Amino acid sequence: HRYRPGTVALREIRRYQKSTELLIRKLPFQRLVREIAQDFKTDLRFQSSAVMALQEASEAYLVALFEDTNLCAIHAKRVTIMPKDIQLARRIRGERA
Amino acid sequence: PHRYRPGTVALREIRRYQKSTELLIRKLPFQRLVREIAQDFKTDLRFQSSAVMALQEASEAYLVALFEDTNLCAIHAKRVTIMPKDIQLARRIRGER
Amino acid sequence: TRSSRAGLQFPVGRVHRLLRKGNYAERVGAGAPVYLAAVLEYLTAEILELAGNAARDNKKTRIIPRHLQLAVRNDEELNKLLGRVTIAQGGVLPNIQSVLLPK
Amino acid sequence: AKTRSSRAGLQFPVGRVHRLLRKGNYAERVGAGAPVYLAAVLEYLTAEILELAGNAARDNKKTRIIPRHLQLAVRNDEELNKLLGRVTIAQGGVLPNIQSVLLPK
Amino acid sequence: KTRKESYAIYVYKVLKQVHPDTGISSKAMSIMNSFVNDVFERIAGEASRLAHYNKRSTITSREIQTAVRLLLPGELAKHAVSEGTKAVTKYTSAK
Amino acid sequence: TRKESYAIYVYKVLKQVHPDTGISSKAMSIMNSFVNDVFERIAGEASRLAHYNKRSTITSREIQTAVRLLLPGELAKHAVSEGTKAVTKYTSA
Amino acid sequence: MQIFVKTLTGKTITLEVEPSDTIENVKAKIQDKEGIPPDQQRLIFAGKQLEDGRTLSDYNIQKESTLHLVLRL
Amino acid sequence: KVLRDNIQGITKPAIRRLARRGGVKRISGLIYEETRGVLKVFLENVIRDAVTYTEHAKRKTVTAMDVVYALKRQGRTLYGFGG
Amino acid sequence: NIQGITKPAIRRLARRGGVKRISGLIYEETRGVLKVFLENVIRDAVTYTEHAKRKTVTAMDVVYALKRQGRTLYGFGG
DNA sequence: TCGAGAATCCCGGTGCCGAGGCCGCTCAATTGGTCGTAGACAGCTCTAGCACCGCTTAAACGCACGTACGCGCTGTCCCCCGCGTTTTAACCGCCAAGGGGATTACTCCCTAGTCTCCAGGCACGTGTCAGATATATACATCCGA
DNA sequence: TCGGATGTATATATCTGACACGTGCCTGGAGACTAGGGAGTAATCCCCTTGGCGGTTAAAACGCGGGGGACAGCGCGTACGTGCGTTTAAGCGGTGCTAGAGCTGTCTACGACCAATTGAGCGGCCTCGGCACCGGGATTCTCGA
Repeated sequence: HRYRPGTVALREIRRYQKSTELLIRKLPFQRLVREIAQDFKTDLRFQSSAVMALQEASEAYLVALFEDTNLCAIHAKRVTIMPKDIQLARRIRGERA
Repeated sequence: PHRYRPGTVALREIRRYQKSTELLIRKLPFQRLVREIAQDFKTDLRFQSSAVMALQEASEAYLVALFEDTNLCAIHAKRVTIMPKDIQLARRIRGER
Repeated sequence: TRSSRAGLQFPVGRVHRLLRKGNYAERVGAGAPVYLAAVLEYLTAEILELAGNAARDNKKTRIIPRHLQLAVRNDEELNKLLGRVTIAQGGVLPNIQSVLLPK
Repeated sequence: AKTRSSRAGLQFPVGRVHRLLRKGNYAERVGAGAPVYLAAVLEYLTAEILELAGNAARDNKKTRIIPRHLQLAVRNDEELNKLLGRVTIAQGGVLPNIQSVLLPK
Repeated sequence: KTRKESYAIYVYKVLKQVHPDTGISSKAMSIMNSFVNDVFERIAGEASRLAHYNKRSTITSREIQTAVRLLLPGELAKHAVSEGTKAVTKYTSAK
Repeated sequence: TRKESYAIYVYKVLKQVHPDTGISSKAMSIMNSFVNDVFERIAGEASRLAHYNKRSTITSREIQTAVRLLLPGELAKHAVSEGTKAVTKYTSA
Repeated sequence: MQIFVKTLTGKTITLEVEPSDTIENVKAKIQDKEGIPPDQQRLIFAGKQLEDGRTLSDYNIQKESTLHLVLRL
Repeated sequence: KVLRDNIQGITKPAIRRLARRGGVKRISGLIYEETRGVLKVFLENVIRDAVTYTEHAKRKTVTAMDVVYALKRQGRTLYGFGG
Repeated sequence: NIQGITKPAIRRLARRGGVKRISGLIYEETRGVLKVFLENVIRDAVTYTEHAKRKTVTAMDVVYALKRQGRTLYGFGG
């Protein structure tokens, strides 16, 4: 059969709110971190635990930002998030100039 | 009998009040409010004038910043007049309780 | 010793040494470490009691960081205290906005 | 000469900074080149702020600097706004801005 | 073979005193270590700042009490103050 | 009794930069507070880093890194250039 | 004999009918008093669907019954 | 001596002026009361700190410099009164 | 390289927050935001290890850089 | 509402590694004692915070009137969402090599500490001119035609 | 689309009180010397990071049908902006007074330093049962009727 749009989303929401594991694959994140840090100094070595800590911090920050974006989106009588909501949330937070 | 259209005098006052620099709230009501508030914590307190002046300056700055953020939220919500829900949304996004 | 004289669990000599070597003041009193140790023990006892209760609810005998996260976030004073700190492998409180729910 | 400030060709006092650093309980032993560096940094920052404030006062044809000029100089420079994003100054005022769609058609 | 000291044993003692039959994982122990260190550093820094602000060179129990009253919210502040004064009185009673 | 301030030095810097301008007392207090705050921030961060690296003394390198951490890029490099120039001028004679 | 009918908007409709009232008849009644074209209505009584050629009593429909309708589009 | 009904001292036109400083054009009817609450909470924090400082100094007069300390604690440093 | 942050990973991250109907270029926006955040924290950590006179970035540097920005992290000995 | 199809939670068995405990050891906490000074206490003086009253007028309050904006209804068009098929690279397991993080021993020179001398900066005092106040005029702008 | 009316930017005198500057004197900063401990430097170990190969399988990527959501046009009635007369309390200005902040002397109990000592806390080892994984059935929603 077929499910109506909006049910699998709720099931995924429950499943991911219940669990506690990371969602971004380790290898691409490590490659991105090394590439970003390449500019500031050449031939740098990274311990695994530092990459793990950076991963956790990024996950937490992104989750909080998406929370605020969802709040703004439901505020303007909508259900879908669009970039202007991210811009508004970041501006009010005091991060962006 | 000339009658200015709504919003013109408001804009003129907007420019006038952003031009100047002096404080807005009067003195004696603020002093009485401060004394009444401080009465609860400990009885028979005496205040220096500069302390009340600094409290007034800080309060005015905080209130102006909050009103600016409220206006930003309201203009985002496709309206022109601000409403209390905008105030509480700004307070929630700022991280206050 | 000195912990026994006060009926404390946290060390007193360690706190005294850390205060002296922590370049906080030229001289330190003889009562401050006892007070600080008592405060620390009270706070950790509260946190542990809450975490243990949360783990008891889930029918497990060992505490994992998610139990600490739940215990911290459920209480409101403790949440106010730890307002700007993230816990590794913690999770998120399970809430859903009212509008999103189907009719 | 005699004073240490003239040795480095600076205006801010070196001995005063050294004494404050020693008595401020920051470290058991303080070096000998730190006060010069700190005084130079402070002098540079003060010179930048004063130059911007003087230019702002010049634009308003007044020969004396009031706190409004300092507020305008700080808030009109992006980096200087960044450094003091959590600081308010008395009598400063606000920048004269208005939203776009708020203006009359 | 560096002698890295920690707070594991005392936290375990407190846990056993409060809950008899309960175990704890290593990650939770590290979490508690970090939390205790952070709270200690906050309280000590605030007390030292206040003592230097009052132009006195000795830090005593009153400074600690005031710092505790400042940092923690109402209920926890009052409970911690009561526990601290009780412990100080018990310690000074004996010798 | 005596009340230390930063009057003569700020006035001298103002005279050096703009020869024919004057300032009022409130601006003086504002500048004094700003200088004190910057001093406190830099000194505290440098001491914290020095004890962080288990070192028992504070030297010019610690302040250089503190300035690099605090001030954003362009004026940070300007300030470190000024500091190095001052240090070499002082140690030369 | 009278029956109540439940819609999706929470409004109950009271209609007088008889056991001989075929599904054609009752559907015509709903169309007349409510303006709903007949092709948009599905009826469920006692959890069962119905064929238009039958009559009311064929599903053992008694008086005071509660019959649910579903709008199909 | 007891004091009461001082919150109403913040008049409506003063609040309108404060809003006009920030860049607002139109004002709803029900906002004013709401604002009169928020400001209160603000004060109820900072004074609570300042008095405590006066408790430690063993004094009876609240000094502006203590208010500067209390404002500094909340991360809203203010310039113009020393320290 | 920055493309390596896959779109379904972003969808899962947003689903943890509790969004229902994702649409648009929020993927690109999120990639930019993440790049900026990583740039800042990596710069701070690199400065710390540069002063430390070492060639391997350790966990303490990252923990301390996060501490500076008022984003304290628990669970790595810091 | 309602009935069938999946999706999910509860139940029972099996295996394995991280936690709880035990043992042996080393350096930091305890004990006893001396010596110096930070601060509590008592006192004295002088300022500014409180309370007071009168007069003025600019500011706040209440009321009419009008019109522009928040809100609900409706219609259209299209952009994600659920699902099935093909493609790919993450991860686990394993093995080799080696750079540099961490210790240990040795040597030197940089800063705290001491005293003596004297000049830079502080409070005090005074003169004067830049800006606020008050007045008068030409230019820009706004709402009815 | 103009034209009368209104608010505003500018030109001008003027008087005052706040700002720039001269003076005397007091205390913190500069000069010469000591000594000892912390930091730079050299050598060595071995541990953790980098690098690569094979495979498998789960997740990623791609394409399609459709329905529910976002957005624009339109009507309405109600709440807020503007103007005016009346009422009211803020603000300026002299006077009294004392409670309380700030500085000075004293002496005293409390904390830093130090020699001897011993046991509390940390590194290393081993052992098992609570938790991870897998197979199975009852339960509960969810879409087409």
